Amino acid sequence: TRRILVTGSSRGIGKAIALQLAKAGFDVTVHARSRQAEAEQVVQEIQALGQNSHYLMFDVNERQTVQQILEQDVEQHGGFYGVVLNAGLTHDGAFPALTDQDWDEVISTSLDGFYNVLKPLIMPMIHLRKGGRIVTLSSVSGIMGNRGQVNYSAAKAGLIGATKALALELAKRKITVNCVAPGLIETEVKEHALKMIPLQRMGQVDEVASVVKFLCSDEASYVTRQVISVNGGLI
Amino acid sequence: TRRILVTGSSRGIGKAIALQLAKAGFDVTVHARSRQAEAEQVVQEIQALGQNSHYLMFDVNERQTVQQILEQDVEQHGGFYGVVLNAGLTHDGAFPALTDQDWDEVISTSLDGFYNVLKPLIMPMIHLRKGGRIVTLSSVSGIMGNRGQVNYSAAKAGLIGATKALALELAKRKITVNCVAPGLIETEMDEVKEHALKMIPLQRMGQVDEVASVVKFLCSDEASYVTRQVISVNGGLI
Amino acid sequence: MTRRILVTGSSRGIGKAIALQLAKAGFDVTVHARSRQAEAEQVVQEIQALGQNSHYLMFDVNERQTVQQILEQDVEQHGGFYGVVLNAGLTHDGAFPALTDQDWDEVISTSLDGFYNVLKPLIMPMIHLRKGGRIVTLSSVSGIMGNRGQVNYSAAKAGLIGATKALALELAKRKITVNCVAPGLIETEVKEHALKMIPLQRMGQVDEVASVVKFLCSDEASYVTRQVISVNGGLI
Amino acid sequence: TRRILVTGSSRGIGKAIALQLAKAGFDVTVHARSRQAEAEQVVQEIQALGQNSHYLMFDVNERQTVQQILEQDVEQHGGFYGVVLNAGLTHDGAFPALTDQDWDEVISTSLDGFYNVLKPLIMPMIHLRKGGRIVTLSSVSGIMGNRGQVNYSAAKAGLIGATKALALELAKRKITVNCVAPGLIETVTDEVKEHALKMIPLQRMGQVDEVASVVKFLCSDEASYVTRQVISVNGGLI
Ligand SMILES: NC(=O)C1=CN([C@@H]2O[C@H](COP(=O)(O)OP(=O)(O)OC[C@H]3O[C@@H](n4cnc5c(N)ncnc54)[C@H](OP(=O)(O)O)[C@@H]3O)[C@@H](O)[C@H]2O)C=CC1
Ligand SMILES: NC(=O)C1=CN([C@@H]2O[C@H](COP(=O)(O)OP(=O)(O)OC[C@H]3O[C@@H](n4cnc5c(N)ncnc54)[C@H](OP(=O)(O)O)[C@@H]3O)[C@@H](O)[C@H]2O)C=CC1
Repeated sequence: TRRILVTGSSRGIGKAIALQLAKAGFDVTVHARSRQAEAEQVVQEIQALGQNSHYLMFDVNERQTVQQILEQDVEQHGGFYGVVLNAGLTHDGAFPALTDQDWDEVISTSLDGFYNVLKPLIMPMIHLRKGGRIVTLSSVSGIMGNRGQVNYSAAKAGLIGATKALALELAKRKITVNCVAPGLIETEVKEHALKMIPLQRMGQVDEVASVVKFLCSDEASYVTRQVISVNGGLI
Repeated sequence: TRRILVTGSSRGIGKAIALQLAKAGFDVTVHARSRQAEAEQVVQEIQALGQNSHYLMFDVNERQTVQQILEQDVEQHGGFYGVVLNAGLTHDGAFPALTDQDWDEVISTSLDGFYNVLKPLIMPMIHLRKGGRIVTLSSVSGIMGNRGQVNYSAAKAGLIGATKALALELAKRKITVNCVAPGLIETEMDEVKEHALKMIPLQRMGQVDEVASVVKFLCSDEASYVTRQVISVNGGLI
Repeated sequence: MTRRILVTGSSRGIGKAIALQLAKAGFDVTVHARSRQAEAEQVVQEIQALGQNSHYLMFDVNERQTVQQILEQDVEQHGGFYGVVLNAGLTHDGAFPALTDQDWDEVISTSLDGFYNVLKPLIMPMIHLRKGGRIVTLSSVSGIMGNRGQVNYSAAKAGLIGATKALALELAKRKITVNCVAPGLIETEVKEHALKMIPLQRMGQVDEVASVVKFLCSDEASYVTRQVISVNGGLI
Repeated sequence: TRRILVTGSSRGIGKAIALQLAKAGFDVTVHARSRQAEAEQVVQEIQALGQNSHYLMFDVNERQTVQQILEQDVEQHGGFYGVVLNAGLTHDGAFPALTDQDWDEVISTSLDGFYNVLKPLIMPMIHLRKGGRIVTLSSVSGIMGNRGQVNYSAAKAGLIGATKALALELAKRKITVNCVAPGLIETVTDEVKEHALKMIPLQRMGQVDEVASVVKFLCSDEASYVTRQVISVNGGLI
């Protein structure tokens, strides 16, 4: 059974992605950085849906640790057919007010996390000889920029550049590589949503997960190199 | 049962869209300009799947005829929950070589067609009080341009602008409005297969169902937060 | 002989500012208007006082055969145009259900019929100069992103972008660059809405748009083609 | 006189930018990582053009060293009115074949370089109370991605997002912030020349001044309503 890894799937959008993929019939490996009990709960819910699941715990920034965990996981359970890079991080503030840690942790969590998670997994995916699916989670801010988020905008835009480049490299292997860029998602804010978003509301996590689930499906086999915005018309 | 009109659904991409929407559980109205026998065949295939279906024949450029046919159809069968504007036209040629007919017929079929079909249908859709779905079919050419296709590029680009603007107007009524922009799709048919191997990252033309599946997803209840978008289904071309 | 540029809709507004800047850059500039002949002649006088040759042409860009006859005769008398700026445009705003047939048709055709009707008689005279060339279309932020009450105008301005990009591909081998300038909200004749919605907190001035067109028409912009350049104060 | 810092301006695109800005009437501070003699030659050319100039030497990745050099320079010569961030590095290779150094050096040179150079300079620019100009140099690869360049594409795409976000924060100060994305620029074998002939609509690589002229326009007073933009100078590539 084809297996998909979803980073940051203990709660929020990542959890909703993991559950939709399980309902689609994929085996789903859960992941979290520190919330082991939440990850275990999602694992139980996936197993209740009739699919195999377990969790892995790592900070996507710990390069050598992520490699050891993923290589051991692929040896024990086979290569991943799909990977969803969902875990991200914000440290908001005006650009001259950002600290070094504000900047570095935000950039690396996205861009080093891309390298650290996917580099060990590309050849095991290719070796399944059945195509594959990679989906990254960016943001409206990675497309357009946002005040107080020069670091987050850079990180999520860089994720887009990496995703499009990787799509070109993996296309001949029938592996599609796409990005989903959510808008404002519910995880006086309702008044801002009423005023600024054409649909007049924040998105729900399943409205994002549905797009990821579609891209991971066999039906989406001619969609690659794309950034798909799920943002209620914001841009 | 929610009903969806698919223009140009007698064959090709539009037929695949129509069959996929029927399989998702929509009643589907088939449309063609002149190929009535193929339209009748698609209607029968949709009926055989367990959904209601009939066909409408019109040229989308005949503004007053289209209005009369659609108003009578809505009177008889209720408002459309969805409209997929798939019917299109090319007349390729270098810009100095294009004739008036080459230019006018390509621009109008996309832009007159958008107006002529949607204008009679907006209020019947809103009156359903359950949201709605509008999907237009553009092209990679409407995003980036293409040699020999200044007319088609303008026509398909103009469809993107109209789609995005209408998305803004209809969002408060829970009607999403999106565009699907295919790349090179195999609709039938050695040179064009080698051209696909070199130019397209996936190294092949797309199949009609690979376009129809994206349209089907956008028409589904699960795509309720996607609007104002151009979704490219092009094998990585751009 | 001096390179000559046609600016449609240059009797007033953005098109006038474009014509004056192109004259100051040393082009001969031909002024055009649909009906405001007195204003066209005043722009011609200013271009002449600026030191360049100028005259005006009057036509509705939708009158395909009349446009063809006027442009053919003008090129016969004065030579091919090195540049063409398609600036003249038209809005008929309103919610989509409120638009009349005329609201829709006049807006679509003024941009897309105008593109075809003005450029078809001029492309070969431009190519036959054998010195490259410049074509610039005026779109809008609405043609990129859409705007409420402007389904017709967004379609018209987005269609212009597609035409521009495709023609850039066809003409690149002749060293004719083809680009689009997409202004945001420009002051030509609300002020509080500008302060709230535009990062620069103000409307643009006509010369801020004209400066981009002038730059694209310059010899220095020889490697820029197929582009949509937004002049919008940060709006998108 | 308004002063502009151009990073990596001892040769190539950066040198062409520095010279064009001096001819436009700006004082221009040259920069290089190690090529000290080349930097001094550019300084002398700018002085001969009639503007004030000197050079600064640093690796944009050396965060605290850059901060100390720039703080001292602003102390001695005043805040910069403009900054042109020309800081990039490639380490090409198939993605699963990239080393840690291939990845990290490319990401950091662009994104650490943005932070390390611009953070010390934002407040001194604002304190001029005269507006300002920031231009970053990206690449067509940062817009569409490129095979063998997952690292460079991510680096150059991250620069675009940082630039757009910073444009939003500084717009109220009349500081415009824009990105220039060159295509293939002649900075050449027979193979490279032939690949330019076929991929690029203009059928040639760009020259350094064709890029510098766009930077120079953006830095001019006339470009005062252009901000948050990525302007591609690529011969029609995309
Ligand atoms: N095929 C491709 O590679 C690509 C296609 N597209 C777009 O996808 C859509 C479908 O592509 P394709 O499958 O080629 O279908 P076509 O674009 O070939 O149009 C075929 C359908 O449109 C109908 N049609 C054509 N002109 C009119 C008109 N004036 N009034 C009413 N109906 C009309 C035809 O009716 P009849 O059967 O009676 O002739 C037929 O049902 C089009 O919008 C096309 O531009 C975009 C990118 C690539
Ligand atoms: N002003 C703004 O805020 C913005 C404008 N734009 C675009 O910039 C361009 C100029 O804008 P603006 O300065 O407002 O001027 P307009 O767009 O109102 O066009 C005015 C000029 O176009 C001419 N014109 C109008 N219709 C026709 C026609 N059918 N045939 C021939 N000439 C015609 C007028 O001629 P006469 O003088 O005889 O009437 C006048 O010279 C347009 O393309 C517009 O869409 C885009 C974004 C914002």
